Amino acid sequence: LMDDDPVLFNRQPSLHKMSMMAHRVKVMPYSTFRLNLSVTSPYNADFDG
Amino acid sequence: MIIPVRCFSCGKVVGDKWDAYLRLLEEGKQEGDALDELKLKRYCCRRMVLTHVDLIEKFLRYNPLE
Amino acid sequence: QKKAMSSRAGVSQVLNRYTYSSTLSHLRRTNTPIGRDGKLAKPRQLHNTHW
Amino acid sequence: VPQIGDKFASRHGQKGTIGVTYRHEDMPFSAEGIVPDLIINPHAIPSRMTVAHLIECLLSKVGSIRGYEGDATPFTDLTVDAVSNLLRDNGYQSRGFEVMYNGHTGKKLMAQVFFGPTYYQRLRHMVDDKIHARARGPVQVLTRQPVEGRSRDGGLRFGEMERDCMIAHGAAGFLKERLMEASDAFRVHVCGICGLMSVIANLK
Amino acid sequence: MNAPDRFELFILPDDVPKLKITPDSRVPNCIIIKFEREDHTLANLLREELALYPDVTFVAYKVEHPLFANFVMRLQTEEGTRPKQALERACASIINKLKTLDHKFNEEWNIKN
Amino acid sequence: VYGWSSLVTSGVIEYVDGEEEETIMIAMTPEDLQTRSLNDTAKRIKPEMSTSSHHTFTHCEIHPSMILGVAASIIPFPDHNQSPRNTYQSAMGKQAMGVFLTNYNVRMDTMANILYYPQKPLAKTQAMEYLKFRELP
Amino acid sequence: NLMGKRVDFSARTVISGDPNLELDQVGVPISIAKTLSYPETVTQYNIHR
Amino acid sequence: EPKVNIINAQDDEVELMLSDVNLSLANSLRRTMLAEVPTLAIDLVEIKMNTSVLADEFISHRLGLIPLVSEDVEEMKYSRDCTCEDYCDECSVVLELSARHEGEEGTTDVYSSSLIKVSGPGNLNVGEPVRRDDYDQGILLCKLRNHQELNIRCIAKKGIAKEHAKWSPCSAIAFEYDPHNKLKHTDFWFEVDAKKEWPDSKYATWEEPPKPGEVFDYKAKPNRFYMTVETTGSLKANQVFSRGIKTLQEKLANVLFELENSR
Amino acid sequence: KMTLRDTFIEYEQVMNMLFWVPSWDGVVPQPAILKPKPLWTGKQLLSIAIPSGIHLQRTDGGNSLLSPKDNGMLIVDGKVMFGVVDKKTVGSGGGGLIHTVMREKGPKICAELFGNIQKVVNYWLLHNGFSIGIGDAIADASTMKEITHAISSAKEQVQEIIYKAQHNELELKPGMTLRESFEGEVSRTLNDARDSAGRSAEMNLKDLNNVKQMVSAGSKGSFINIAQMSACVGQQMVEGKRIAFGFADRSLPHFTKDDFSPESKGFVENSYLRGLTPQEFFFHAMAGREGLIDTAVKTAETGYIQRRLVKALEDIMVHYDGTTRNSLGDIIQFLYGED
Amino acid sequence: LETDGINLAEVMAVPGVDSSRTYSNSFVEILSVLGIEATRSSLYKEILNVIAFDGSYVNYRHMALLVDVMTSRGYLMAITRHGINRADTGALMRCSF
Amino acid sequence: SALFDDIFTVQTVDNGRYNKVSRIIGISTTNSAIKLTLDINNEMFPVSQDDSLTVTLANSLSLKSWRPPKPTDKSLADDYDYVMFGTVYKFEEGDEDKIKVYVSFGGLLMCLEGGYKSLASLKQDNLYILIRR
RNA sequence: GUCUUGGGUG
Ligand SMILES: [Mg+2]
Ligand SMILES: [Zn+2]
Ligand SMILES: [Zn+2]
Ligand SMILES: [Zn+2]
Repeated sequence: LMDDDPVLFNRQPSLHKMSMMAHRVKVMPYSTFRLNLSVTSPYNADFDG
Repeated sequence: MIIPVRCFSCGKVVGDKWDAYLRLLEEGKQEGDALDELKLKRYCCRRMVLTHVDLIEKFLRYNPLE
Repeated sequence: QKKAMSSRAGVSQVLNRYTYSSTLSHLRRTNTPIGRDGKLAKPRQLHNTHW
Repeated sequence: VPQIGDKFASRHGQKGTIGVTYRHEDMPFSAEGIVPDLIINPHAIPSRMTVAHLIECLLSKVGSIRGYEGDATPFTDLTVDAVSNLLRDNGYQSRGFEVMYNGHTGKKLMAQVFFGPTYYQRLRHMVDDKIHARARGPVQVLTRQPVEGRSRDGGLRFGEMERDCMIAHGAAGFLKERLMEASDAFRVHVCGICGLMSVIANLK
Repeated sequence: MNAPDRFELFILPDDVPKLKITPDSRVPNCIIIKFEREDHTLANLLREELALYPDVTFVAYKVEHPLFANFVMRLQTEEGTRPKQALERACASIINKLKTLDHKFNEEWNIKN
Repeated sequence: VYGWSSLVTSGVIEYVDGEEEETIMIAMTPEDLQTRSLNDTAKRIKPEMSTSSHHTFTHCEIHPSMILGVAASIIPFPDHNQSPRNTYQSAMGKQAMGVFLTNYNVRMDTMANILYYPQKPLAKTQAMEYLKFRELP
Repeated sequence: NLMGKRVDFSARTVISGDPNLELDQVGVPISIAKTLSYPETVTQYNIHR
Repeated sequence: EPKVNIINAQDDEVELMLSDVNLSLANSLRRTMLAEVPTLAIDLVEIKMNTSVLADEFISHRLGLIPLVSEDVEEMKYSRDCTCEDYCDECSVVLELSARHEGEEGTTDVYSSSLIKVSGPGNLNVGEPVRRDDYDQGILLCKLRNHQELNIRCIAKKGIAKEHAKWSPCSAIAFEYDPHNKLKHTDFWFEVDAKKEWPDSKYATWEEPPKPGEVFDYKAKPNRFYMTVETTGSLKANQVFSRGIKTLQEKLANVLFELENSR
Repeated sequence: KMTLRDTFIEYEQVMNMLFWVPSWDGVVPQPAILKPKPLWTGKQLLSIAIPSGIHLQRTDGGNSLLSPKDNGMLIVDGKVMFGVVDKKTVGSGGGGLIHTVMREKGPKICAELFGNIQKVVNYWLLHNGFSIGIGDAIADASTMKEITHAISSAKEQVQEIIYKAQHNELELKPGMTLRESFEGEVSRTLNDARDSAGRSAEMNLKDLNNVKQMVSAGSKGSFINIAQMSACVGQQMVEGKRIAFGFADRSLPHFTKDDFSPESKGFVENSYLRGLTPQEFFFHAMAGREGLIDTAVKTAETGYIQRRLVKALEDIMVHYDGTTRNSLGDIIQFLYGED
Repeated sequence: LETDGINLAEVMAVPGVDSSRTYSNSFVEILSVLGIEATRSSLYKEILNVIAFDGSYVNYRHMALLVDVMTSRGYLMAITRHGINRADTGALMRCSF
Repeated sequence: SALFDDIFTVQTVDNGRYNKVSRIIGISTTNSAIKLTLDINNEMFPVSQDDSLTVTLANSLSLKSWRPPKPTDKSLADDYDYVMFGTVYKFEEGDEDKIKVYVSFGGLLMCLEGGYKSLASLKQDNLYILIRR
């Protein structure tokens, strides 16, 4: 998997079509996924677990 | 467990002061005055010594297994 | 053993030894066997007599 | 050793994971050179109303300066004003604010920072116990679909609501590829006359 | 298991140059420099040194990601001056200032004895 | 030996279950037994209680913080928090790395976590003296 | 097993926030980037890479 | 034009006012002394017999955190730039620790003074654990009971604090400027009055407070910097300051070298 | 904070901020002030982020085009003329800047707008700073007097309603019992008490109050949060009603029988800063427990409802002739949305 | 006038009442009295009321589609198995629900 | 080489909302009904009530990428104390002879009333404002 | 490698 590969990214529950979105890949150190902070609203996500 | 060598926040060496701190507490000096005399001035260094819990005494009571 | 169904489950549990307070709390726990089959929110409610 | 993604909390419901780590010289410092072990965001206090968190930071600062332990038993006659009086008598801004400097530039920060000790906890949820990936692996005997479990090298469930979202997106090819080529795809022979899978195929 | 090495911050690989210069064609007489294996310590020093020259019209730097140990610097100069030359001039000036500072500190420390 | 049971048997402390509690009049603090004659903009207003002419108290709480349990007793100043956060801490403190026992080195369990350098808290409740939280932080 | 099922070529981990990522970018750990794969047909435009 | 004014000078700390230098220079010096001044610290531990209650890597972390005398560490080579396959004296100092409770009563404390230097690139004055006095016992390392033993051979190497905090010669570099906020670089939060509610800087009496008739000055930059370097005994305060200056000079010389040799 | 009217930036921070913008064209904007010292305003640096060809106009409470409060918004060719930039401009509401850039410039430029604004504002805030402390929840003495006076007035009003109900003088309401009328009137009084005390507390807050800045930006918290932290937690509700008589004729065994006062039936007079009493603590715990039960228990009904809706509507598609038909080919709408 | 209980047909007749504007919150009554198009209108009004109670705004076309599916056969089709599974669609769809 | 020269008498100065900025009102001393409302930086050009300001509006400072000024060149701003650059965003050719011009100095706003014969040439894209005393 | 039970996480 390499930079700019399109991947489907998803958080449950998937209540609407914007809970599943396609992202470009950027490969990074350490064990967590990284999100720009403006997309945490459609995913309804935060960073506490 | 046992007194940490350094202060977490800044890195001052506090591992050589636990025995002097206990002796100062024995002769009646209150904790703030003892920490003052050991020349721990930043509250990070002070809470290193003031909040330490020495558990090695409890671990040493179980017989050597060799 | 042959009547495992129709018997109360979870009456005995593996003691939680992750940390000390978790053990102290597990030893003082209580269970109302209402079950999750049923949406009656009344027995789930903090009550005056709980004081 | 703590790293990005490990879970920490204070005793007031304020849980969170590590986003990044900075070295000593990159962190903001007070005029005494004190740097924080930990920087939490101000936007977690107002709507959660964890005032005890701030009060406990203030009490802990005073206790560490004066060398005792603050009493935070509920329903006592202690007040924030007395704690601030003690703190100001110790030569610090009475509300726990301090003038801090930017680690990158040494320039003062235009705003003052609420600063002091707080008791944090190391929770059992570490990222390295959760990170899982699977390209191909063991399947179930009955269904021939990926097994369940991080420990068993399983796969993730693409459930019904995920299918609803894919359908809403109109991505039919992706749905067919998830459910067939990323899972239990098989090839069977049917009878063109009776339409039952009772055909005996010898391919060699 | 995904943690990079703590010495990749400063140890330059053999396939990675220390310094790389490209020109900004949009504006005249401007260049973009990427410094590998450095951080704010050199960047801010150089930036505030260069910002005080009369012949330097634009100078700035950024560290695009804290998890990667490099920074990029944009520097423009007037028609006669070359941004590269201003960069050596700034380096030499800071070197001289540090040398004078060291001499005076050593003398002061000796006097305190 | 003069302990708790001697207090209970000398008639200065008694036990009440929920049904007997219906019939009793409990003073909240030992000071509530007498009406005070204040004006502290900082200390919280102890409730007015103006409707009743003369109170006939039968019991007093030993201390109001005793209504909390083991996990809620770790929280500092829980009366300054909204209650869901106190519940979340009651859940999360059971997941907090510490020293579960002092003989963890002669025990063989499926999993065990020990903090290198446990520290007692700088802000502490009176109840943790009985919970050993300062002995095994 | 038919309306929804477990699938290959997927990953999961804790999410983190990154002010320096673009809106349609996701930061992917190196270990996951190496565990997952994409099959790329060899052509006379991608043979060196 | 740069000037130094030492205010207090003992072995562990130096308090000085820096003047006629840019703020970027002073902050770069603070950062360099915190992060890029080489020292010596135990980087490799070999356990022979450890029957104490403490774990092997717990003790190894503690041993790595022990300050060692680093006066001559600059005449030494980084262990990644030495052409030896296994370790050698050009780039390492070898220490031994042997501790053992004799008898069957009391606790035996294992201190950092018990570390013994065996080899090392003599006659360089590196390697010894730092003692405060002639009678110092050093840092507490472990405790031993009946028949419990500790036998450890540590290797010490040259490194900087970027790689790991154990190579930092400094604990805390206090640093401030403009005690009276004449430059208005901060903007004070207050409830009633910002002058009463905020404590004075400890160098307030070193500068004239602003007069009530004064107007704001838009030409003044920061020009005087009060900083207090403290050390862990591995280096002396004047040594830390001078080697921070030299390290900054050589970083600038590296940049200059690459620039000139890119022509 | 950056687009406030009295926010000015010197040349060096301006240069760094400009270089931080990925789509900056390399042209340094003229400073708003040229003499005696070049100063840029935060509105200029934010306008750098916005693409050109963007026009936005909003009126807030009938502000003039000279905007004494700096409210409303005017954007001309991507440049801010006046108006603080807050949730009403860069939030997810309709008609704002994000919607405008999406509709005029496309999805790609709108995606890059998020990054440009994030980078500029994050750098400026990194070098400015923003915090919150225990002092941001503390109101001065005069406001405390006002708040406590309002709460005492409401307690007297409730006592008067109670007297009127007990001496048979209360005015009933249509479709409502005498007891339900009494409870509705008391709840009205106490809700307005909390709202008035909160208004006083909000008015006491300076523009440097950090809670006030967060609320005004619209990034976290609201007026109810300020009210509960600084002035009054107010009345707790369990199942739409006040605290029920769980014991025989009382809520707790520390009250007397048939005491209908606000304190007996779950009114919390203190703030979070001041601390709740044990009785108020227990009542607030009951209310929070009700909320937790609702969150835990309603999600199953909601998920079932959404599953049933999805199964009912899953086979419906717009066809090439414009009709909306199901899988049987039957018409559901002759034109989708009728437009 | 607002009321407890429902009798649309008899109240619509009472003199003094605007017989062309009496409305019921039970759209089954509307269907029995006024027909299926009035039922669609009432259904949209109820759904819009429930959604827009708290200031939420759902675009018209979604609720229009939902009420058109519920009134397409001439009678009220509930969103249940008793409504969905009495359609004429394939067996596999119905079994999958 | 200037568009509108005039002298104004400051009437009121409000700080109120801000510490660093104040709004001033001033009528022309020679031609009343010419009103001027202007936001100014206090720390760069402090202004008191009843003070007298020579106010100029110009389309240039001469006699596209901003660079710091040298000492050796000269411009119109050399004779003034407070120079600002702004954007004309509204030219209100309104009632009988009330003409209002609106200029935004990076969010610091200005309004200028008066007869058409004074502000006719103030219908520009961008305006400099210069002030003395 | 399978089934139940229990403790949890978002
Ligand atoms: Mg979450
Ligand atoms: Zn410290
Ligand atoms: Zn057949
Ligand atoms: Zn070697």
